[PDB]
Amino acid sequence: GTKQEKTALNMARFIRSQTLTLLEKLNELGADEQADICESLHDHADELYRSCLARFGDDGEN
Amino acid sequence: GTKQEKTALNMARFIRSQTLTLLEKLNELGADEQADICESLHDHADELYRSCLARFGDDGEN
Repeated sequence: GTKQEKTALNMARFIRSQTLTLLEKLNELGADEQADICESLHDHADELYRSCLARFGDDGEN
Repeated sequence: GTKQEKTALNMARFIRSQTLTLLEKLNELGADEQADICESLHDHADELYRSCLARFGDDGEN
């Protein structure tokens, strides 16, 4: 239901946030290859968030 | 340092887990397009975990 929809949208938003924070940590670590993959992962997570936002977002959202 | 390395490895592992759980929720929701993107996102997060594991993993790990 909507309880599950909002939960999934929140998860997508959370994952997007976590990938951003990990990207920061990998750059601070000078973790080359890791950061490249994490940067691309973050873009991908943003693509999923935009998808979940459009479908599970309300009137003013989506 | 190693405190930051382990933190980043844990984050990668966590994100991998979160994407798996989100994938489950999206499938339960019948969220077609979302699940396809999340499945691909999970594979991507696994690629990042394997990368962080090799670099930040100890002797028995990595």
